[PDB]
Amino acid sequence: HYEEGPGKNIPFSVENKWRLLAMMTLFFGSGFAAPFFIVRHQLLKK
Amino acid sequence: HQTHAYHMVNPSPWPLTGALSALLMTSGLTMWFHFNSMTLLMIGLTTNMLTMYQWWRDVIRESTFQGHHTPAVQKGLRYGMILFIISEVLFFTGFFWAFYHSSLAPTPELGGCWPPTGIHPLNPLEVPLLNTSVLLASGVSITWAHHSLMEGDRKHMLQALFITITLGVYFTLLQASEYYEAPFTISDGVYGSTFFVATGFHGLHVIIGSTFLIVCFFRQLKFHFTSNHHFGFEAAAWYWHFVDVVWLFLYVSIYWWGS
Amino acid sequence: MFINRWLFSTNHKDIGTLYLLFGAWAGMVGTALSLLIRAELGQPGTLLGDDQIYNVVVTAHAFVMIFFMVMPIMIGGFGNWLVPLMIGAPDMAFPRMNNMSFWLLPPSFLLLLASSMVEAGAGTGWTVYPPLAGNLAHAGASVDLTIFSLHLAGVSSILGAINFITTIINMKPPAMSQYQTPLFVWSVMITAVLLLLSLPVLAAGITMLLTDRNLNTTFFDPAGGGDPILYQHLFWFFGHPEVYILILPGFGMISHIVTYYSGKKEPFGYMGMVWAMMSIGFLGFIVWAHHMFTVGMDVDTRAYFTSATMIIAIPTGVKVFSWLATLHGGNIKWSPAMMWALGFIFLFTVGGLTGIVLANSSLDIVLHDTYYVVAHFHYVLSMGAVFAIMGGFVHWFPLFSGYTLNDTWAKIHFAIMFVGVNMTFFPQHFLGLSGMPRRYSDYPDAYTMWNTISSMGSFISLTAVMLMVFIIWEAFASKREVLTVDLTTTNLEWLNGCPPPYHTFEEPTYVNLK
Amino acid sequence: KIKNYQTAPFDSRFPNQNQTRNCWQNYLDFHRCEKAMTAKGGDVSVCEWYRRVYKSLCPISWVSTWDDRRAEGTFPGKI
Amino acid sequence: KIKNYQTAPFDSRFPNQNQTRNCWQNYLDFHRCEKAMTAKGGDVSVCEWYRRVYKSLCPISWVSTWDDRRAEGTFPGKI
Amino acid sequence: MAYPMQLGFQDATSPIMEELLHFHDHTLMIVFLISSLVLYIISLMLTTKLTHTSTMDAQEVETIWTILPAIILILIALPSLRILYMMDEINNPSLTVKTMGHQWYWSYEYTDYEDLSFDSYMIPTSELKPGELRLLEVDNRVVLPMEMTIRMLVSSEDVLHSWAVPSLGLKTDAIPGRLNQTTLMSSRPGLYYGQCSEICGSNHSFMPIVLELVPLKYFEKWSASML
Amino acid sequence: ASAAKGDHGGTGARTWRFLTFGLALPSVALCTLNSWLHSGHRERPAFIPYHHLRIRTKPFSWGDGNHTFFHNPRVNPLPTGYEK
Amino acid sequence: FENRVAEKQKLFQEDNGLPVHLKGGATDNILYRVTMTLCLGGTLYSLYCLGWASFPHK
Ligand SMILES: CCCCCCCCCCCCCCCCCC(=O)OCC(COC(=O)CCCCCCCCCCCCCCCCC)OC(=O)CCCCCCCCCCCCCCCCC
Ligand SMILES: CCCCCCCCCCCCCCCCCC(=O)OCC(COC(=O)CCCCCCCCCCCCCCCCC)OC(=O)CCCCCCCCCCCCCCCCC
Ligand code: HEA
Ligand code: HEA
Ligand SMILES: CCCCC/C=C\C/C=C\C/C=C\C/C=C\CCCC(=O)O[C@H](COC(=O)CCCCCCCCCCCCCCCCC)COP(=O)(O)OCCN
Ligand SMILES: CCCCC/C=C\C/C=C\C/C=C\C/C=C\CCCC(=O)O[C@H](COC(=O)CCCCCCCCCCCCCCCCC)COP(=O)(O)OCCN
Ligand SMILES: CCCCC/C=C/C/C=C\CCCCCCCC(=O)O[C@H](COC(=O)CCCCCCCCCCCCCCC)COP(=O)(O)OCC[N+](C)(C)C
Ligand SMILES: CCCCCC/C=C\CCCCCCCCCC(=O)O[C@H](COC(=O)CCCCCCCCCCCCCCC)COP(=O)(O)OC[C@@H](O)CO
Ligand SMILES: CCCCCC/C=C\CCCCCCCCCC(=O)O[C@H](COC(=O)CCCCCCCCCCCCCCC)COP(=O)(O)OC[C@@H](O)CO
Ligand SMILES: CCCCCC/C=C\CCCCCCCCCC(=O)O[C@H](COC(=O)CCCCCCCCCCCCCCC)COP(=O)(O)OC[C@@H](O)CO
Ligand SMILES: C[C@H](CCC(=O)O)[C@H]1CC[C@@H]2[C@H]3[C@H](O)C[C@@H]4C[C@@H](O)CC[C@]4(C)[C@@H]3C[C@@H](O)[C@@]21C
Ligand SMILES: C[C@H](CCC(=O)O)[C@H]1CC[C@H]2[C@@H]3[C@H](O)C[C@@H]4C[C@H](O)CC[C@]4(C)[C@H]3C[C@H](O)[C@]12C
Ligand code: CUA
Ligand SMILES: [Cu+2]
Ligand SMILES: [Mg+2]
Ligand code: NA
Repeated sequence: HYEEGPGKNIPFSVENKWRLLAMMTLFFGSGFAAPFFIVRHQLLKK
Repeated sequence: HQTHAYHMVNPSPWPLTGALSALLMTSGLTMWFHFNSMTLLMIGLTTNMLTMYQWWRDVIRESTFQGHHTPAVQKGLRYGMILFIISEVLFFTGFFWAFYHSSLAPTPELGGCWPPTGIHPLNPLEVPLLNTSVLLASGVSITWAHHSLMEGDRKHMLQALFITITLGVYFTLLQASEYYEAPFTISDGVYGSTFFVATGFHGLHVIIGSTFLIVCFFRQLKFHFTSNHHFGFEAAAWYWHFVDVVWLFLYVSIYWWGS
Repeated sequence: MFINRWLFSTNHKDIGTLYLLFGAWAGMVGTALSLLIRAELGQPGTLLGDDQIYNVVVTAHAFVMIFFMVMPIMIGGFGNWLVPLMIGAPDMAFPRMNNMSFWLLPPSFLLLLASSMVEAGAGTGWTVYPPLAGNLAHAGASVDLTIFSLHLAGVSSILGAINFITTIINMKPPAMSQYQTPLFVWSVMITAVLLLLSLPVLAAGITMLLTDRNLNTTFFDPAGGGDPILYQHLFWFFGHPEVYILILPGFGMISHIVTYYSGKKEPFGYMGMVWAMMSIGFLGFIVWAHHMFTVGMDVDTRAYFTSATMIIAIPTGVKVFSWLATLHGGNIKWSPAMMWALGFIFLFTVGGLTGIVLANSSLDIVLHDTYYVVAHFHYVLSMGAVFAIMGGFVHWFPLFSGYTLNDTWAKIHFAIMFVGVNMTFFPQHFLGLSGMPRRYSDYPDAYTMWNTISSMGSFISLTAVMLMVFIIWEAFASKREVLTVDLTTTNLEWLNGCPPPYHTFEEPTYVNLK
Repeated sequence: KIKNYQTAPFDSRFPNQNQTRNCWQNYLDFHRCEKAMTAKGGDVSVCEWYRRVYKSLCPISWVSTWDDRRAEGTFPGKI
Repeated sequence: KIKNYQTAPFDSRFPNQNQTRNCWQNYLDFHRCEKAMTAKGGDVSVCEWYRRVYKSLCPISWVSTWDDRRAEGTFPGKI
Repeated sequence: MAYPMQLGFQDATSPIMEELLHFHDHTLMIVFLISSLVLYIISLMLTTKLTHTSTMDAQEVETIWTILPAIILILIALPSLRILYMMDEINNPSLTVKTMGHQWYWSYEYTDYEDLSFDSYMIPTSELKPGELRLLEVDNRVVLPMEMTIRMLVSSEDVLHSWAVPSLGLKTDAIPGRLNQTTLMSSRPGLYYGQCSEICGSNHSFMPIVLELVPLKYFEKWSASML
Repeated sequence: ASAAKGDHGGTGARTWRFLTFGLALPSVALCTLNSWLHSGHRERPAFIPYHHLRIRTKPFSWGDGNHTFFHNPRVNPLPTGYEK
Repeated sequence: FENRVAEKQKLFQEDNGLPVHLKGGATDNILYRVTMTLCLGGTLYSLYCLGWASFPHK
């Protein structure tokens, strides 16, 4: 059986708020950054 | 212990393998259409078959072998199948809409007439009529199969079901032959487009339906069905009638009225 | 255990969580795309390049916001989390199939990203109209990857619809009739019915575009006797129901939020609310051609579509006034969720009203394909749908996580977003009336002021999105565990604590038939 | 002779925004009449009206494509 | 000229025992052609074939009744 | 054309566009009234300490908020449909002009008498003569006779485009294989601008329409000389 | 309609089997007789390079890119005409 | 044929804590491993193909 309760019903850990900030930063940051880099990709092809 | 009658399903890998197989098939079609390679497509088709085989195998294990299909669970599966069929009907509706749109207002490029200039339609009184009697006949034999099962008659259920399957195969072979013999192709304007895409998706559903019936035939051979609990067979039969009704609409619309 | 739980899930809560995570990520992508759009229009001239790269951005922005952000969050996220809890069900009818609806989204998203990576992308508009989307004007894999993306998203939603309808019809307590289920549950079922009926038509249509592009069919090619307008009918037959699919779960959440924060045990005129959603769902299938008022249809057909379209204002009006009547006499709790709901009521009304202006085929001649349309839909989507999502998110976050957010920060987030979206879209009405066309990377000099102000507003919204990520972090960082929640007698989803255990309702609720 | 034509007048057979058939019809009519006259030993001047109307309404590329096809033997319409 | 007519030849458009429309069609065709020619300043001799065909096929009383009706203004066909 | 800081519609150049302006003023008043009534009511509901939280009956007040909007919708539909039918009226034009949309320019054909036809391209910003409008000027304008009913036929030779002239209340999609009709009638002489209104690729933003309305006499001379 | 038969006193397995062998299969046998009679290869029509037929906007993803999936040499001409 | 459902019922109800997709025995394991390997491997391959198609080969 699985862990239950606050902070246990999720696929990411919230044991350390700083490790969490790093996670969330990569997670949301990668999403926001993707379009900019795809635009860059399209401009660098021709 | 739960005190409700519903099914709590064991964590399963099939939803994931199924989703990935969808990615592989679409990626695969793209690779085939544009980068001349069928590798991805082949892998996709294989994992898809494997996923469906194992997923449905597990549903049989959960029901026939473990007893998880209480009346409430079976009721839900009935709604599920009816809803699935409804969505399939709407899918075909889009193709009929395309057919009628094109045929009712023939453009100048076709000669402003229907069928278009240069198109020589099959005779609806020949193989297409035979195909029609074949599917209608299989609708009768599958009903005999259903009643035999309910009456607890194993031999006649198998007999009727075998006849139903033979008829579906007969239709498939006839259609395959008709496709080869047709003087027109999918590239012959909107006539060939509507004809082959609509009858083509229908033929695909006939193959799916026949396969479903074959699965039932073997589950019957193995005594899976009781005279009262046999949803797999009921779903296969509802799906089969759907395939039958779509054909009747194709026959009347495309083969007969559209000729 | 991690893989069994998160990759092989058959639990409605965990699956809803996956959806919320996916939708949040998608929202970041869609926001970035909207920033690129407004950066390009921020000052006269060309920033990125011509209309192709620009429209590849515009097209992806729409697909991401609609298919990957709004639908996954509302239906897959809130739907999966709340529906079973609100009817006291142990899980969804098809818990395994439910997991496939989720897992089809990442591949679907990957195909969308692939389409913009290969060739010159698909700069066709989210409507993907041929011949621009055909194999001559858009040769290469881009448009084909886009069609496949839609197919996967389509299968995901259709299976999700089958699951929701079956669960809602078959798994309520024996004594509970359909007229005893919460309005959010009603909103999800109706949405599921619209998805079930509309997506297959879209699927038919895009499959025909696929064959025209790769198998030499000519459904939309006049050379073979085809017609580009046929595609428009097939698309919009799905397209209009789609916009109601985007707002219905929102209407459902708004009813819960307004009732809850008004300190009411029930929404005003429950049966009228059910009637209104069903009417809207029905009417939504017979008005599609209002997206085709300039294609050259007969005048009688145009008079019909104008008339049919305006009728929807009646049931929608009943909902608006019922929400106001729910506030009436309430002991109002000015929580952040309530603020989002109040903003929704007003801003959605404005967007709906400009929709009624557009319903007039006469006027639409001049407003069609201009920024007046863009203004209309951003008020109902970027303010309506989005505010309902934000309201529902802050209201239910404590339930899903077991932690509370900082209310003051949440109110600051609402204030910034409110200014941002209004500054972004209000000026677009002027640009539309004065004639600025849609899908343009640059515009005549006279349109400069309003485009400049609109782009600044979009940066304010970006600031709000960044703040929201911080706010969620702060909640998980501080770990303020929920103790008690008020009004549980009329909000069953909270009755099992925060967060509810993995398995809830193992022993069903007891409800007398009397 | 009974002419003095400005432009193609309103035709109750084609009263809507889609005028594709109007162009097509007149093009067919002219070429049918021109063929009948050139055949039975008569004058193509009677086919004048149709020529003026189709010339007025039909895009040059359409007429040009149709003409090329009648010559190639691939015109799908009945003439 | 191009004639030397014995009787109306087989017409693939009317290959069945019921020949009612064959007569009717040719009667209409002749009177339509006759009207076009007499109008735009041309010669009715081009309409000859249709006249010969309908005269050969159509019962005298039908032609007679149709003629009376065209004169009276009650002919239901379009000419 | 649109001018800096414009809030509403470009000034009406045709009788029909004038008709639309009055219909829009009528509709917008209703939009303002309803939206502010809703905002007012929200504020009214939220500004009292008095409460009433028990069950409230609805089959009475719903008659009001069903009949009222129904009446209001009829009050909008009536003039809207009057205008709609008015635009469809048989008018019998004195001239027929065709325009074909192309991937990034419009071509025109005046083939009533002579076989006149020309392409119309946007003047690049680097080539604009002083005082000329960026993105809006074209090399060859659509010379047309003022105060005359003209039939415009629109189509395309490639992808979809849409022929629009806001000041005249015009927007007709250019669809390949289809000939769409609209009628034009300018009450005044002058230059009237519009822009392609259906996404058509790379230069969708750069294929404007410019009408030059002059008296009949000048139209005729122009005709001849453009042979 | 009501057909021209009767039963209805209780539609069961025996009745559906009766319909299978007494009506359905005989119908299929007749249509099979009719079809495998009116068959015979019809004389292929003269080729005319109509522009609305034999469409080729992109080559097929198989063979030489110019043959349809179920190409029949005997009755399906290529855009340039029948094959050798 | 003979009715062996009872045997299958015993096998699949055996309290060994195995999930239904692996409760049939060693073969389930093999088939699963084959399925998952083709899925993940094929996904990696599709990613590679996307990487290839993303760039122009002039
Ligand atoms: C793309 C993902 C970025 C990867 C970054 C993660 C790195 C991990 C290192 C790894 C270091 C190991 C450390 C282990 C513990 C925690 C980290 C974790 O396990 O790692 C992964 C976990 C956790 O996720 C995180 O890592 C942090 C996320 C924090 C989210 C806060 C959300 C707050 C909002 C409220 C949500 C609702 C729930 C609240 C209510 C509470 C729930 C009931 O996720 C998942 O396994 C499932 C997520 C699935 C789908 C979400 C979106 C995916 C979109 C993909 C489409 C691509 C298309 C092509 C696109 C290709 C690009 C061009
Ligand atoms: C940031 C943009 C700056 C632009 C400022 C205008 C400049 C005036 C020059 C002053 C120069 C005056 C000389 C010009 C006169 C020409 C008249 C005309 O031909 O032009 C006609 C035009 C222009 O219309 C006008 O005749 C001016 C109307 C202005 C309404 C402003 C509402 C402002 C709300 C506050 C911020 C917006 C966000 C709120 C959202 C409001 C919902 C739309 O008609 C339109 O189509 C525009 C609006 C269309 C649709 C929106 C309807 C919903 C309104 C909701 C009202 C909420 C009230 C509560 C109060 C709202 C509380 C929030
Ligand atoms: C959340 C999404 C959403 C919703 C709910 C709506 C709702 C409505 N939409 Fe909108 N619409 C879109 C999303 C949405 N729309 C999108 C995305 C497009 C553009 C697509 C594209 O081209 O890409 C669009 C386009 C669009 C057009 C096409 C315009 C054009 O392209 O030229 C039209 C035409 O009639 C229209 C009408 C309406 C109407 C009448 C409503 C009605 O449902 C609104 C009803 C609501 C009210 C009226 C307000 C509340 C009522 C009262 C307070 C009662 C009293 C009111 C009266 C008496 C009038 N919409
Ligand atoms: C739901 C749909 C949606 C949303 C929210 C938005 C939001 C925004 N859109 Fe829109 N847009 C479309 C759908 C949407 N749009 C569509 C359908 C088109 C037409 C495409 C076409 O023409 O083909 C379009 C077109 C479009 C254009 C016109 C392009 C052109 O014609 O050239 C512009 C121009 O300014 C624009 C701008 C913006 C901006 C600045 C925002 C900003 O308001 C965005 C601000 C950020 C957010 C509101 C997202 C926040 C939500 C989350 C991040 C989830 C958070 C997580 C949890 C709570 C779990 N959009
Ligand atoms: C140009 C044309 C284009 C192409 C056309 C192509 C094909 C033609 C169409 C169809 C033919 C195909 C197959 C037909 C054969 C069998 C279908 C299966 C039906 C059946 O046999 O089902 C049964 C009958 O019930 C029932 O209809 C129960 C009802 C179903 C419940 C699920 C539906 C829920 C969805 C919501 C519906 C909204 C309606 C509510 C009222 C307000 C609406 C205005 C048993 O099922 P159950 O779920 O236990 O229900 C319990 C009720 N006794
Ligand atoms: C024997 C009867 C049964 C029919 C199906 C059997 C075999 C064909 C293979 C797959 C068909 C499945 C669905 C139909 C898709 C396209 C139409 C195919 C119907 C068909 O088979 O049409 C043939 C064309 O084949 C073609 O291009 C076929 C080319 C094969 C390409 C497949 C392309 C797949 C496109 C799939 C898109 C799928 C998206 C599905 C979305 C579902 C909802 C999300 C006709 O042959 P022809 O030589 O042109 O004319 C005969 C002249 N003698
Ligand atoms: C664009 C078109 C729209 C524009 C305008 C529409 C606005 C409508 C305006 C007025 C509505 C008048 C409703 C009349 C109801 C009387 C209210 C009342 O007083 O509420 C109750 C009635 O129950 C009841 O109907 C239930 C309680 C109240 C019922 C109605 C309240 C809702 C009113 C609407 C709320 C504002 C939202 C308006 C939306 C525009 C009180 O009950 P009793 O006195 O029996 O018991 C108390 C005990 N005694 C006997 C000792 C006094
Ligand atoms: C059934 C509900 C109640 C009926 C009320 C009316 C609503 C739908 C009616 C359905 C049947 C209508 C068919 C009548 C045909 C008359 C119109 C016609 O003739 O339209 C044609 C196409 O119709 C076409 O495909 C029509 C094809 C279908 C379009 C309608 C969309 C509804 C289909 C999906 C519904 C799902 C239901 C599931 C079914 C099991 C061609 O186009 P025109 O515009 O004519 O172009 C002519 C121009 O050259 C000159 O202007
Ligand atoms: C060579 C061709 C390959 C082509 C690919 C598709 C191939 C085959 C599709 C055919 C699928 C067969 C489905 C097998 C289902 C077996 C499981 C089954 O039938 O499971 C039953 C439940 O029904 C259930 O889940 C019902 C399950 C519903 C499945 C039906 C769905 C059809 C799938 C269509 C997919 C393609 C869509 C079309 C494309 C546009 C188990 O319950 P019972 O029968 O009551 O037994 C219990 C008793 O024994 C108790 O005493
Ligand atoms: C190449 C271009 C696009 C390709 C996209 C392909 C997308 C996916 C491909 C892989 C999917 C195949 C794997 C098998 C899926 C079977 C789902 C199924 O059979 O689901 C069943 C329920 O839906 C039911 O019955 C009712 C309905 C049965 C649904 C059958 C699923 C077919 C999937 C295709 C859908 C297409 C949509 C059709 C409309 C156009 C069982 O539900 P579970 O939750 O499992 O168990 C519940 C337990 O109580 C059972 O004991
Ligand atoms: C063996 C089994 C009898 C019941 C049992 O298994 O004990 C019999 C009874 C009826 C079945 C048969 C039915 O009569 C229908 C079929 C008719 C035959 O021509 C071929 C095999 C055929 C497909 C079946 C094979 C046969 O082995 C079955 C399966
Ligand atoms: C009859 C039905 C349900 C009543 C119940 O069983 O509780 C109720 C619910 C909503 C009602 C409708 C909505 O209130 C909207 C409309 C309001 C008008 O007052 C009458 C018609 C009107 C269309 C109503 C008719 C009828 O009274 C409905 C349809
Ligand atoms: Cu031409 Cu846009
Ligand atoms: Cu719409
Ligand atoms: Mg348009
Ligand atoms: Na720009």
